[PDB]
Amino acid sequence: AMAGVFTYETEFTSVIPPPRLFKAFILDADNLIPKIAPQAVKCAEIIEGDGGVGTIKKITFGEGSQFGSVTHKIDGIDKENFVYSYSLIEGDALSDKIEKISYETKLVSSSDGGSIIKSTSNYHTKGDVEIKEEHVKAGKEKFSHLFKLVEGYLLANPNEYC
Repeated sequence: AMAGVFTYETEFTSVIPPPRLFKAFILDADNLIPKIAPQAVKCAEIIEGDGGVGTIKKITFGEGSQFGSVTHKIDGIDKENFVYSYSLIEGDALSDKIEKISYETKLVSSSDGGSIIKSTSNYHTKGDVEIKEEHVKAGKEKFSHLFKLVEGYLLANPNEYC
């Protein structure tokens, strides 16, 4: 019955500055990503709410993740600060031990004109805590692969998301 939070933070960088990344990778994710990378994401569907805080959306993956799915609740969005926070409320990463995972994606500017893409994962734990580096890294790599696809597209299509 011990409740705790395990926090993991990772970053990487992009030549694309925060406004363009946020508009595409975050704000237009539901339309952009299945169009760009159908094998990753088949579709995204709002179950409830209008797009703000409290919205509940289900993401159905493509073949790359066996047409599985996740359901997310939007926790916050701070468009001027390029910050998006959401919680996993259904998915394979939940378990008896892990009741919820709360995330933040924050885009920070660098003085070279680029972005730092920061990802924070907060695992809400119950009982004994057993969190494996392998599962955390697999998560990290799935995020970055997906991000890199969107980045690829934006570089190839410089008129979109201006």
